[PDB]
Amino acid sequence: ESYCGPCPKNWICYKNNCYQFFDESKNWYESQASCMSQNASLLKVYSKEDQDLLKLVKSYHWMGLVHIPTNGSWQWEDGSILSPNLLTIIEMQKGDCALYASSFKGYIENCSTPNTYICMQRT
Amino acid sequence: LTESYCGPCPKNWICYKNNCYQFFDESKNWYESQASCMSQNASLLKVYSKEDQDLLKLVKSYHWMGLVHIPTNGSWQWEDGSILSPNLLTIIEMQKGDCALYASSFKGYIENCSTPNTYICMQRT
Amino acid sequence: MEPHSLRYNLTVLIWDGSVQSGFLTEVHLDGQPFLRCDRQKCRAKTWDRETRDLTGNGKDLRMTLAHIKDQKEGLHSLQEIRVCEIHEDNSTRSSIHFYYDGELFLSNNLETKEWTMPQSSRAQTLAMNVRNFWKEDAMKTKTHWHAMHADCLQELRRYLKSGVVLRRTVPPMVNVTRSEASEGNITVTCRASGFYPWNITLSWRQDGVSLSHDTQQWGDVLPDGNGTYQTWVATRICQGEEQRFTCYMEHSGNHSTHPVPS
Repeated sequence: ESYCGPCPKNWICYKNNCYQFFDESKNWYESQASCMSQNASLLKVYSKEDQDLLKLVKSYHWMGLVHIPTNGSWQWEDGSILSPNLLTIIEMQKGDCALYASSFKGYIENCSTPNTYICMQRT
Repeated sequence: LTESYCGPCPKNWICYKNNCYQFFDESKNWYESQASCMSQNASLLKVYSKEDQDLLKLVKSYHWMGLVHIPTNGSWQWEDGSILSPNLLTIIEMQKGDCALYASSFKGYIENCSTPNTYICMQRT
Repeated sequence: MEPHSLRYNLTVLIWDGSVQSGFLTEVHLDGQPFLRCDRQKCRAKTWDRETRDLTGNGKDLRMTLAHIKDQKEGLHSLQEIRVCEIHEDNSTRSSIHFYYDGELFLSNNLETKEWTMPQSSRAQTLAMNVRNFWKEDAMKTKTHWHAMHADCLQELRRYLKSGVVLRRTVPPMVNVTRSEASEGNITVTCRASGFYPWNITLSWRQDGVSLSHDTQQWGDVLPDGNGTYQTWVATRICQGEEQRFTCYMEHSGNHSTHPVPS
Protein backbone atom coordinates (compact mmCIF):
# COMPACT_ATOMS: atom_id res chain seq x y z
CA GLU A 1 0.00 0.00 0.00
CA SER A 2 1.43 3.41 -1.15
CA TYR A 3 -1.26 4.83 1.22
CA CYS A 4 -1.59 4.81 5.07
CA GLY A 5 -4.79 5.54 7.05
CA PRO A 6 -7.25 6.46 8.10
CA CYS A 7 -5.73 9.08 10.60
CA PRO A 8 -6.59 12.39 12.34
CA LYS A 9 -5.28 15.40 10.35
CA ASN A 10 -1.83 16.18 11.90
CA TRP A 11 -1.10 12.65 13.34
CA ILE A 12 1.62 10.00 12.58
CA CYS A 13 0.55 6.93 10.47
CA TYR A 14 2.66 3.72 10.71
CA LYS A 15 1.08 0.47 9.40
CA ASN A 16 -2.62 1.56 9.86
CA ASN A 17 -2.11 2.85 13.42
CA CYS A 18 -2.14 6.59 14.31
CA TYR A 19 0.14 8.15 17.01
CA GLN A 20 0.53 11.67 18.49
CA PHE A 21 3.07 13.01 21.05
CA PHE A 22 1.99 15.70 23.65
CA ASP A 23 4.75 17.95 25.23
CA GLU A 24 2.39 19.55 27.82
CA SER A 25 2.88 17.17 30.82
CA LYS A 26 -0.11 15.72 32.77
CA ASN A 27 -0.81 12.95 35.38
CA TRP A 28 -2.04 9.50 34.20
CA TYR A 29 -5.82 10.33 34.39
CA GLU A 30 -5.48 13.86 32.86
CA SER A 31 -3.57 12.12 29.97
CA GLN A 32 -6.20 9.31 29.50
CA ALA A 33 -8.87 12.07 29.25
CA SER A 34 -6.81 14.15 26.72
CA CYS A 35 -6.52 10.95 24.57
CA MET A 36 -10.29 10.20 25.04
CA SER A 37 -11.02 13.80 23.76
CA GLN A 38 -9.79 12.70 20.20
CA ASN A 39 -11.70 9.33 20.08
CA ALA A 40 -8.18 8.04 20.98
CA SER A 41 -6.54 6.05 23.84
CA LEU A 42 -3.08 6.06 25.55
CA LEU A 43 -0.43 3.98 23.68
CA LYS A 44 -1.24 0.24 23.73
CA VAL A 45 1.64 -2.13 22.79
CA TYR A 46 0.42 -5.31 21.00
CA SER A 47 3.25 -6.06 18.44
CA LYS A 48 7.10 -5.53 18.24
CA GLU A 49 6.69 -5.98 14.41
CA ASP A 50 3.72 -3.61 13.70
CA GLN A 51 5.10 -1.00 16.21
CA ASP A 52 8.90 -1.32 15.56
CA LEU A 53 9.04 2.55 15.13
CA LEU A 54 8.69 2.60 19.01
CA LYS A 55 12.43 1.57 19.28
CA LEU A 56 13.31 5.15 18.04
CA VAL A 57 11.32 7.03 20.73
CA LYS A 58 13.48 9.30 22.96
CA SER A 59 12.74 9.74 26.73
CA TYR A 60 9.63 8.30 28.53
CA HIS A 61 5.87 8.83 28.10
CA TRP A 62 2.54 7.66 29.63
CA MET A 63 0.97 4.51 28.11
CA GLY A 64 -2.43 2.87 28.92
CA LEU A 65 -0.81 0.17 31.15
CA VAL A 66 -2.35 0.01 34.74
CA HIS A 67 -1.55 -2.39 37.67
CA ILE A 68 -4.37 -4.69 39.04
CA PRO A 69 -3.10 -5.74 42.54
CA THR A 70 -6.07 -8.19 43.09
CA ASN A 71 -4.44 -10.87 40.76
CA GLY A 72 -1.05 -8.99 40.51
CA SER A 73 -0.38 -8.07 36.79
CA TRP A 74 -0.88 -5.28 34.14
CA GLN A 75 -3.78 -4.50 31.67
CA TRP A 76 -4.58 -1.74 29.06
CA GLU A 77 -7.26 0.99 29.57
CA ASP A 78 -9.54 -0.88 27.01
CA GLY A 79 -9.35 -4.04 29.25
CA SER A 80 -7.10 -6.65 27.42
CA ILE A 81 -4.16 -8.21 29.42
CA LEU A 82 -0.39 -7.74 28.77
CA SER A 83 0.86 -10.17 26.06
CA PRO A 84 3.96 -11.66 27.81
CA ASN A 85 7.39 -11.13 26.07
CA LEU A 86 6.23 -7.71 24.70
CA LEU A 87 7.41 -5.30 27.47
CA THR A 88 10.01 -5.66 30.25
CA ILE A 89 8.47 -3.90 33.31
CA ILE A 90 11.16 -2.23 35.50
CA GLU A 91 10.24 -1.12 39.08
CA MET A 92 11.26 2.58 39.17
CA GLN A 93 8.82 4.68 41.30
CA LYS A 94 6.14 3.13 43.59
CA GLY A 95 2.80 3.48 41.76
CA ASP A 96 0.18 1.62 39.66
CA CYS A 97 0.87 3.22 36.17
CA ALA A 98 3.77 2.80 33.65
CA LEU A 99 5.80 5.09 31.34
CA TYR A 100 6.84 3.51 28.00
CA ALA A 101 10.54 3.84 27.09
CA SER A 102 12.66 2.48 24.16
CA SER A 103 12.97 -0.39 23.40
CA PHE A 104 9.71 -2.09 24.57
CA LYS A 105 10.32 -1.21 28.27
CA GLY A 106 7.77 -0.06 30.88
CA TYR A 107 8.96 1.94 33.93
CA ILE A 108 6.50 1.93 36.90
CA GLU A 109 5.65 5.58 37.89
CA ASN A 110 3.26 7.20 40.47
CA CYS A 111 0.00 7.95 38.50
CA SER A 112 -0.06 11.53 39.98
CA THR A 113 3.41 12.59 38.52
CA PRO A 114 3.08 14.84 35.39
CA ASN A 115 4.80 13.26 32.31
CA THR A 116 4.49 13.64 28.47
CA TYR A 117 2.06 11.07 26.95
CA ILE A 118 1.51 9.20 23.62
CA CYS A 119 -2.03 8.71 22.14
CA MET A 120 -2.81 5.86 19.65
CA GLN A 121 -5.77 5.01 17.30
CA ARG A 122 -5.65 1.33 16.15
CA THR A 123 -7.28 -0.97 13.54
CA LEU B 1 -13.76 13.67 13.95
CA THR B 2 -12.27 14.43 10.45
CA GLU B 3 -10.69 11.21 8.94
CA SER B 4 -7.64 11.63 6.57
CA TYR B 5 -5.35 9.45 4.40
CA CYS B 6 -1.53 9.83 4.10
CA GLY B 7 0.43 9.10 0.86
CA PRO B 8 1.80 8.35 -1.53
CA CYS B 9 4.56 6.63 0.59
CA PRO B 10 6.72 3.49 0.15
CA LYS B 11 5.29 0.28 1.69
CA ASN B 12 5.45 0.23 5.57
CA TRP B 13 7.14 3.73 5.78
CA ILE B 14 6.13 6.50 8.28
CA CYS B 15 3.71 9.19 6.90
CA TYR B 16 3.40 12.64 8.65
CA LYS B 17 2.13 15.89 6.98
CA ASN B 18 2.78 15.07 3.29
CA ASN B 19 6.25 13.49 4.00
CA CYS B 20 7.41 9.82 4.19
CA TYR B 21 10.28 8.67 6.53
CA GLN B 22 12.12 5.34 7.20
CA PHE B 23 14.91 4.35 9.60
CA PHE B 24 17.64 1.86 8.41
CA ASP B 25 19.47 -0.16 11.18
CA GLU B 26 22.15 -1.46 8.69
CA SER B 27 24.93 1.19 9.16
CA LYS B 28 26.66 2.77 6.10
CA ASN B 29 28.94 5.77 5.32
CA TRP B 30 27.39 9.05 4.06
CA TYR B 31 27.67 8.18 0.31
CA GLU B 32 26.56 4.53 0.73
CA SER B 33 23.49 5.98 2.59
CA GLN B 34 22.74 8.70 -0.08
CA ALA B 35 22.73 5.89 -2.71
CA SER B 36 20.49 3.59 -0.53
CA CYS B 37 17.98 6.51 -0.30
CA MET B 38 18.32 7.26 -4.09
CA SER B 39 17.46 3.52 -4.73
CA GLN B 40 13.78 4.19 -3.59
CA ASN B 41 13.29 7.57 -5.40
CA ALA B 42 14.03 8.92 -1.88
CA SER B 43 16.69 11.24 -0.33
CA LEU B 44 18.44 11.48 3.08
CA LEU B 45 16.42 13.44 5.73
CA LYS B 46 16.05 17.14 4.80
CA VAL B 47 14.90 19.52 7.61
CA TYR B 48 12.88 22.52 6.28
CA SER B 49 10.24 23.10 9.08
CA LYS B 50 10.13 22.54 12.92
CA GLU B 51 6.25 22.71 12.59
CA ASP B 52 5.76 20.22 9.68
CA GLN B 53 8.56 17.88 11.05
CA ASP B 54 7.92 18.16 14.84
CA LEU B 55 7.99 14.29 15.12
CA LEU B 56 11.84 14.69 14.66
CA LYS B 57 12.05 16.05 18.28
CA LEU B 58 11.26 12.46 19.56
CA VAL B 59 14.05 10.66 17.60
CA LYS B 60 16.53 8.53 19.64
CA SER B 61 20.30 8.14 18.74
CA TYR B 62 22.18 9.67 15.70
CA HIS B 63 21.41 9.26 11.96
CA TRP B 64 22.76 10.51 8.61
CA MET B 65 20.85 13.43 7.01
CA GLY B 66 21.40 15.07 3.55
CA LEU B 67 23.36 18.03 5.01
CA VAL B 68 26.77 18.52 3.20
CA HIS B 69 29.53 21.14 3.83
CA ILE B 70 30.38 23.80 1.14
CA PRO B 71 33.90 24.73 2.27
CA THR B 72 34.31 28.13 0.41
CA ASN B 73 31.61 29.82 2.67
CA GLY B 74 31.64 27.43 5.69
CA SER B 75 27.87 26.92 5.03
CA TRP B 76 25.71 23.76 4.60
CA GLN B 77 23.28 22.69 1.79
CA TRP B 78 20.96 19.66 1.20
CA GLU B 79 21.46 16.84 -1.40
CA ASP B 80 18.94 18.61 -3.73
CA GLY B 81 20.88 21.94 -3.45
CA SER B 82 18.72 24.36 -1.30
CA ILE B 83 20.59 26.16 1.59
CA LEU B 84 20.18 25.53 5.35
CA SER B 85 17.32 27.82 6.55
CA PRO B 86 19.10 29.62 9.45
CA ASN B 87 17.65 29.08 13.01
CA LEU B 88 16.41 25.54 12.06
CA LEU B 89 19.41 23.35 13.11
CA THR B 90 22.12 23.79 15.78
CA ILE B 91 25.40 22.47 14.24
CA ILE B 92 27.71 20.88 16.89
CA GLU B 93 31.47 20.32 16.10
CA MET B 94 32.06 16.61 16.99
CA GLN B 95 34.45 15.16 14.34
CA LYS B 96 36.33 17.34 11.78
CA GLY B 97 34.27 16.22 8.78
CA ASP B 98 32.03 17.47 5.92
CA CYS B 99 28.74 15.53 6.69
CA ALA B 100 26.32 15.71 9.70
CA LEU B 101 24.28 13.24 11.82
CA TYR B 102 20.82 14.52 12.87
CA ALA B 103 19.91 14.14 16.56
CA SER B 104 16.88 15.38 18.61
CA SER B 105 15.99 18.23 18.91
CA PHE B 106 16.89 19.87 15.54
CA LYS B 107 20.66 19.33 16.16
CA GLY B 108 23.37 18.23 13.67
CA TYR B 109 26.69 16.68 14.86
CA ILE B 110 29.51 17.00 12.25
CA GLU B 111 30.91 13.48 11.50
CA ASN B 112 33.54 12.02 9.05
CA CYS B 113 31.56 11.06 5.84
CA SER B 114 33.41 7.65 5.83
CA THR B 115 32.17 6.53 9.36
CA PRO B 116 29.29 3.97 9.15
CA ASN B 117 26.10 5.23 10.96
CA THR B 118 22.33 4.45 10.76
CA TYR B 119 20.45 6.76 8.33
CA ILE B 120 16.95 8.28 7.77
CA CYS B 121 15.37 8.50 4.26
CA MET B 122 12.61 11.06 3.43
CA GLN B 123 10.17 11.41 0.42
CA ARG B 124 7.68 14.20 -0.51
CA THR B 125 4.06 13.24 -1.52
CA MET C 1 44.34 32.78 32.12
CA GLU C 2 43.74 29.29 33.63
CA PRO C 3 41.14 27.52 31.46
CA HIS C 4 37.44 28.38 30.88
CA SER C 5 35.27 25.51 32.35
CA LEU C 6 31.52 24.59 32.42
CA ARG C 7 30.09 21.91 34.81
CA TYR C 8 26.70 20.15 34.84
CA ASN C 9 26.06 18.27 38.14
CA LEU C 10 22.80 16.24 37.90
CA THR C 11 21.44 14.35 40.96
CA VAL C 12 18.60 11.79 41.24
CA LEU C 13 17.42 10.27 44.54
CA ILE C 14 15.90 6.89 45.62
CA TRP C 15 14.06 6.49 48.99
CA ASP C 16 13.44 2.92 50.20
CA GLY C 17 13.80 1.45 46.66
CA SER C 18 11.63 4.19 44.89
CA VAL C 19 13.19 6.78 42.42
CA GLN C 20 11.92 10.31 43.37
CA SER C 21 10.13 12.33 40.55
CA GLY C 22 12.45 15.28 41.31
CA PHE C 23 16.08 15.83 40.34
CA LEU C 24 18.46 18.81 40.44
CA THR C 25 21.12 19.92 37.93
CA GLU C 26 23.48 22.74 39.10
CA VAL C 27 25.38 24.43 36.21
CA HIS C 28 28.67 26.25 37.16
CA LEU C 29 30.68 28.50 34.74
CA ASP C 30 34.47 29.09 35.35
CA GLY C 31 33.78 27.73 38.90
CA GLN C 32 30.94 30.21 39.58
CA PRO C 33 27.31 29.19 40.12
CA PHE C 34 25.22 30.09 37.03
CA LEU C 35 22.03 27.90 36.82
CA ARG C 36 19.94 25.63 39.11
CA CYS C 37 17.33 23.42 37.33
CA ASP C 38 14.60 21.30 39.01
CA ARG C 39 12.14 19.15 36.93
CA GLN C 40 10.00 22.32 36.16
CA LYS C 41 12.30 25.37 35.52
CA CYS C 42 15.94 26.61 35.27
CA ARG C 43 16.73 29.74 37.40
CA ALA C 44 19.88 31.96 37.54
CA LYS C 45 21.76 31.17 40.84
CA THR C 46 14.66 32.86 29.98
CA TRP C 47 16.42 29.40 29.76
CA ASP C 48 14.37 27.11 27.43
CA ARG C 49 17.43 25.52 25.63
CA GLU C 50 18.87 24.59 29.10
CA THR C 51 15.44 23.44 30.46
CA ARG C 52 14.79 21.25 27.36
CA ASP C 53 18.32 19.55 27.53
CA LEU C 54 18.79 19.32 31.31
CA THR C 55 15.26 17.90 32.00
CA GLY C 56 15.92 15.19 29.38
CA ASN C 57 19.29 14.25 30.97
CA GLY C 58 17.32 14.07 34.26
CA LYS C 59 14.72 11.54 33.02
CA ASP C 60 17.51 9.46 31.36
CA LEU C 61 19.25 9.33 34.82
CA ARG C 62 16.05 8.24 36.73
CA MET C 63 15.95 5.11 34.45
CA THR C 64 19.65 4.26 34.86
CA LEU C 65 19.16 4.40 38.71
CA ALA C 66 16.29 1.86 38.30
CA HIS C 67 18.73 -0.67 36.69
CA ILE C 68 20.97 -0.66 39.82
CA LYS C 69 20.52 -3.83 41.98
CA ASP C 70 20.22 -4.24 45.80
CA GLN C 71 19.09 -0.59 46.44
CA LYS C 72 19.61 -0.90 50.27
CA GLU C 73 16.74 0.64 52.39
CA GLY C 74 16.61 4.46 52.60
CA LEU C 75 18.21 7.26 50.56
CA HIS C 76 20.79 6.85 47.78
CA SER C 77 21.95 9.32 45.10
CA LEU C 78 23.17 8.87 41.52
CA GLN C 79 24.96 11.86 39.88
CA GLU C 80 26.12 12.44 36.27
CA ILE C 81 28.87 15.09 36.37
CA ARG C 82 30.00 16.67 33.08
CA VAL C 83 32.94 19.10 32.94
CA CYS C 84 34.57 20.43 29.74
CA GLU C 85 37.40 23.05 29.63
CA ILE C 86 38.78 25.25 26.81
CA HIS C 87 42.48 26.04 27.57
CA GLU C 88 44.58 29.07 26.41
CA ASP C 89 46.07 26.91 23.54
CA ASN C 90 42.38 26.40 22.39
CA SER C 91 42.95 22.68 23.22
CA THR C 92 39.91 21.17 25.05
CA ARG C 93 39.19 18.53 27.75
CA SER C 94 35.81 16.89 28.62
CA SER C 95 34.83 14.24 31.29
CA ILE C 96 31.60 12.39 32.15
CA HIS C 97 31.56 10.92 35.70
CA PHE C 98 28.95 8.82 37.51
CA TYR C 99 28.88 9.03 41.32
CA TYR C 100 26.64 6.67 43.46
CA ASP C 101 26.04 7.81 47.10
CA GLY C 102 28.86 10.28 46.22
CA GLU C 103 31.59 7.79 45.13
CA LEU C 104 32.98 7.64 41.56
CA PHE C 105 32.22 4.28 39.81
CA LEU C 106 32.60 5.15 36.07
CA SER C 107 34.48 7.84 34.00
CA ASN C 108 34.70 8.74 30.26
CA ASN C 109 36.93 11.57 28.98
CA LEU C 110 37.88 12.89 25.52
CA GLU C 111 41.59 11.79 25.48
CA THR C 112 40.98 7.96 26.09
CA LYS C 113 37.25 8.04 25.04
CA GLU C 114 37.05 4.68 26.90
CA TRP C 115 35.00 4.01 30.11
CA THR C 116 37.31 3.25 33.14
CA MET C 117 36.14 2.18 36.66
CA PRO C 118 37.96 2.18 40.06
CA GLN C 119 39.24 -1.05 41.81
CA SER C 120 36.58 -0.69 44.61
CA SER C 121 34.50 -3.97 44.65
CA ARG C 122 31.24 -1.96 44.99
CA ALA C 123 32.36 0.28 42.03
CA GLN C 124 33.04 -2.62 39.55
CA THR C 125 29.57 -4.02 40.60
CA LEU C 126 27.74 -0.67 39.98
CA ALA C 127 29.61 -0.07 36.68
CA MET C 128 28.49 -3.65 35.73
CA ASN C 129 24.73 -2.95 36.25
CA VAL C 130 25.05 0.34 34.30
CA ARG C 131 27.22 -0.80 31.32
CA ASN C 132 24.97 -3.94 31.01
CA PHE C 133 22.07 -1.41 31.05
CA TRP C 134 23.81 0.52 28.15
CA LYS C 135 24.56 -2.75 26.21
CA GLU C 136 20.77 -3.73 26.02
CA ASP C 137 19.77 -0.25 24.60
CA ALA C 138 20.44 -1.01 20.88
CA MET C 139 20.60 2.86 20.59
CA LYS C 140 23.62 3.58 22.90
CA THR C 141 26.56 3.64 20.40
CA LYS C 142 30.06 5.09 21.24
CA THR C 143 28.59 8.17 19.37
CA HIS C 144 26.10 8.86 22.24
CA TRP C 145 29.14 9.65 24.54
CA HIS C 146 31.29 11.34 21.89
CA ALA C 147 28.20 13.63 21.43
CA MET C 148 27.79 14.41 25.18
CA HIS C 149 31.48 15.55 25.10
CA ALA C 150 30.92 17.73 21.98
CA ASP C 151 27.67 19.21 23.49
CA CYS C 152 29.33 20.46 26.73
CA LEU C 153 32.06 22.21 24.65
CA GLN C 154 29.50 23.76 22.19
CA GLU C 155 27.56 25.29 25.17
CA LEU C 156 30.80 26.57 26.87
CA ARG C 157 31.66 28.20 23.47
CA ARG C 158 28.09 29.65 23.17
CA TYR C 159 28.39 31.09 26.76
CA LEU C 160 31.94 32.54 26.04
CA LYS C 161 30.80 34.17 22.72
CA SER C 162 27.84 36.01 24.31
CA GLY C 163 30.03 37.40 27.14
CA VAL C 164 28.25 35.57 30.01
CA VAL C 165 31.85 34.83 31.24
CA LEU C 166 34.10 37.88 32.01
CA ARG C 167 37.85 37.09 32.34
CA ARG C 168 38.97 40.25 34.19
CA THR C 169 41.98 40.39 36.53
CA VAL C 170 41.76 42.65 39.63
CA PRO C 171 45.30 43.68 40.62
CA PRO C 172 45.70 43.90 44.42
CA MET C 173 45.68 46.99 46.65
CA VAL C 174 48.74 46.86 49.01
CA ASN C 175 49.13 48.48 52.46
CA VAL C 176 52.33 48.20 54.58
CA THR C 177 52.11 48.97 58.37
CA ARG C 178 54.24 49.04 61.60
CA SER C 179 52.97 46.99 64.58
CA GLU C 180 53.92 45.08 67.83
CA ALA C 181 56.46 47.88 68.78
CA SER C 182 58.07 46.01 71.77
CA GLU C 183 61.59 45.36 73.28
CA GLY C 184 63.37 47.63 70.70
CA ASN C 185 62.09 45.57 67.64
CA ILE C 186 58.95 45.99 65.44
CA THR C 187 56.64 43.78 63.28
CA VAL C 188 56.09 45.00 59.64
CA THR C 189 53.08 43.38 57.86
CA CYS C 190 52.42 43.75 54.08
CA ARG C 191 48.74 43.03 53.23
CA ALA C 192 47.46 42.33 49.68
CA SER C 193 43.69 42.86 49.23
CA GLY C 194 40.86 42.80 46.64
CA PHE C 195 42.74 40.62 44.18
CA TYR C 196 41.73 38.01 41.53
CA PRO C 197 42.86 35.63 40.43
CA TRP C 198 43.93 33.63 43.56
CA ASN C 199 47.60 32.78 42.74
CA ILE C 200 49.97 35.47 44.21
CA THR C 201 53.57 35.80 45.42
CA LEU C 202 54.28 38.20 48.30
CA SER C 203 57.58 38.19 50.29
CA TRP C 204 59.68 40.50 52.49
CA ARG C 205 63.17 41.39 51.24
CA GLN C 206 66.15 42.75 53.23
CA ASP C 207 68.28 44.76 50.70
CA GLY C 208 66.63 43.16 47.59
CA VAL C 209 67.54 39.66 49.06
CA SER C 210 64.25 37.68 49.54
CA LEU C 211 63.82 36.29 53.13
CA SER C 212 63.62 32.55 54.09
CA HIS C 213 59.94 31.38 54.46
CA ASP C 214 60.90 30.49 58.11
CA THR C 215 61.89 34.13 59.05
CA GLN C 216 58.41 35.45 58.04
CA GLN C 217 54.73 34.86 59.10
CA TRP C 218 52.07 34.31 56.37
CA GLY C 219 48.29 34.95 56.37
CA ASP C 220 46.21 32.30 54.53
CA VAL C 221 44.50 33.42 51.29
CA LEU C 222 40.91 34.24 52.41
CA PRO C 223 37.95 34.99 50.13
CA ASP C 224 37.06 38.72 50.62
CA GLY C 225 33.46 37.43 49.95
CA ASN C 226 32.87 39.70 46.87
CA GLY C 227 34.63 37.33 44.36
CA THR C 228 38.14 38.49 45.38
CA TYR C 229 40.84 37.30 47.90
CA GLN C 230 43.17 38.89 50.49
CA THR C 231 46.38 37.77 52.20
CA TRP C 232 49.43 39.11 54.02
CA VAL C 233 52.98 38.34 55.20
CA ALA C 234 54.86 40.02 58.08
CA THR C 235 58.36 39.81 59.60
CA ARG C 236 60.11 40.96 62.78
CA ILE C 237 62.96 43.58 62.42
CA CYS C 238 65.04 45.90 64.73
CA GLN C 239 63.76 49.54 64.96
CA GLY C 240 65.70 51.79 62.49
CA GLU C 241 66.46 48.97 60.00
CA GLU C 242 62.99 49.66 58.47
CA GLN C 243 64.50 51.43 55.37
CA ARG C 244 66.26 48.14 54.38
CA PHE C 245 62.99 46.12 54.28
CA THR C 246 60.64 46.05 51.27
CA CYS C 247 57.59 43.91 50.42
CA TYR C 248 57.79 42.36 46.91
CA MET C 249 54.55 41.29 45.10
CA GLU C 250 54.10 39.45 41.71
CA HIS C 251 50.46 39.32 40.43
CA SER C 252 48.65 39.47 37.00
CA GLY C 253 52.16 39.87 35.47
CA ASN C 254 52.92 43.07 37.45
CA HIS C 255 56.02 43.02 39.76
CA SER C 256 56.10 45.80 42.38
CA THR C 257 58.01 46.84 45.56
CA HIS C 258 56.39 48.45 48.68
CA PRO C 259 58.64 49.88 51.39
CA VAL C 260 57.94 50.43 55.12
CA PRO C 261 56.26 53.86 55.35
CA SER C 262 57.92 56.32 57.86
